[PDB]
Amino acid sequence: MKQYLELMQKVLDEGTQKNDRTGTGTLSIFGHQMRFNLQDGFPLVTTKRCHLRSIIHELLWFLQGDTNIAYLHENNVTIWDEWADENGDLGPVYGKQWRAWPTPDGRHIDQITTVLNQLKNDPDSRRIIVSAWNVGELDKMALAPCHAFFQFYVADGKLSCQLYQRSCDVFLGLPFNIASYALLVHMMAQQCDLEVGDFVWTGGDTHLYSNHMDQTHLQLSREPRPLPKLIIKRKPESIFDYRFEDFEIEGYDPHPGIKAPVAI
Amino acid sequence: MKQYLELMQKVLDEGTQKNDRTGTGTLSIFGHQMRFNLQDGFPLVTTKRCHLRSIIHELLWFLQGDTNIAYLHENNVTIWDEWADENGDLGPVYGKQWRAWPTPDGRHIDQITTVLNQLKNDPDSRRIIVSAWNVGELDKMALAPCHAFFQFYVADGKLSCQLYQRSCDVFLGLPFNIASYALLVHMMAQQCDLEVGDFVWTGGDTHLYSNHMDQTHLQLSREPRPLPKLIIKRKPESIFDYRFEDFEIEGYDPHPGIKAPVAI
Repeated sequence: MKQYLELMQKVLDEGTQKNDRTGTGTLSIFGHQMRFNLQDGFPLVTTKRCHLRSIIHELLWFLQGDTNIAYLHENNVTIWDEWADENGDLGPVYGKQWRAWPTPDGRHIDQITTVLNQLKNDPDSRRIIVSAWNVGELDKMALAPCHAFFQFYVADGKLSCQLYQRSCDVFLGLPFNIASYALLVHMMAQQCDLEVGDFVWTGGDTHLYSNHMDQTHLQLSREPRPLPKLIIKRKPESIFDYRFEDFEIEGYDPHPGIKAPVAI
Repeated sequence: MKQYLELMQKVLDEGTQKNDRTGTGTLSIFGHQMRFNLQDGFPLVTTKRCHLRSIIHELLWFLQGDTNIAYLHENNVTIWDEWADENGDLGPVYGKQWRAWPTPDGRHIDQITTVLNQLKNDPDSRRIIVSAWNVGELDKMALAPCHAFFQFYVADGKLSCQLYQRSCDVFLGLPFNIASYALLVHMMAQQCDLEVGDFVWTGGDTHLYSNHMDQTHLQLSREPRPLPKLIIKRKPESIFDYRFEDFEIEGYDPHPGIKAPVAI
């Protein structure tokens, strides 16, 4: 996509040499923002083929709130395997915070239900927020959330969403991160009888791994194709009742997939 | 400032009609970002005179962690009076979350100390964050934090900071919000033997009150003046030991102050 390739070129042009936790080098900038008007089309990178099978399953899994990988494994989705203990547990990552944020007085707060009813009843609200950044829970999480916080907004019958991503692997992570939140906006808008607005992406440490440079140069040589279209085949009775088969992408005509590795 | 006036013009040009909680109308956009290189100068709006007395005191107060207004009242700082109960209490707003975030297992987490030692010991970290968005505490707060979350970053000997502001009164609030976080970056950088980098400002619902339109038109007719310079007159032994008298702004040559009202 235009905004995505522009981001990539910026990191290349202006990124500073910066290592990660493992000592793996990157080029890095701090602070960036992009906006995707969801009525333009579904914001799935076209300059390489991006599979959403794992993304759809992960989102349904987040929404279900159980942080054991069993459901992912049921579906041969392996993207959390690296972090899971011998019982398939991750600690209180994403879904737990979304559906059951623990409080000092022993309650568990369902932020997704909170937001849904806020959007229905008080759409002007400036405090329609879901946070995964539960400070007292960070140590027990397999890792700290990269998608830390998101805020919704309603104007002119349209649902918008802004995501704060503290750390962004531009090559490997970002195409998927955009798709995941774009999907969630569509689902929430459907459930609230709203049209889709903008997905606003905001990054903290926004970086290209040095060992993704070959791939970055290749992808930059490619022209974006028309955005595809998201089809929700059925209207479920709630945000928690979506199924994998409910989602179809039409008119996706990507350039070929591009593999990129990780260090250990 | 250039970035600030550009923001104001954007809200004017592209903002949609949007009411607040009281029913007071605004023009609103969702999602914006600005970057202030702090080595350029201290980012205090020059197109109207902006007093920092209250801002400095409020920041020291945040850092002290006690959410009773007594210290503010000691100094005739009245900016929290509207929210405080008959005992001067606000509930677990800003300072409490910064210095003593309560956990389910009965601990209180000092996020400011956490960040300071992270900056000193692991400056590459992509998870150097302070959050005020404590979901289980929102109801007891006099109001939900507008400055929800901030992240720090270190590259090339320079400390940067990004603030996520869920709700922004562009006229009345924003000049002060920028100054407050800009000051904090200077203080933290001093304590970590770092230079100052960028202050990256990110907004959610970013709005101009309709009854600030006269003022907005006036301020837009004015040319920004050279940025002033922040002087820290003394190096305290820690981030918690700053005093009001430690701070001086030099070379501030603003256009005249512009009053703007609030509805009730």
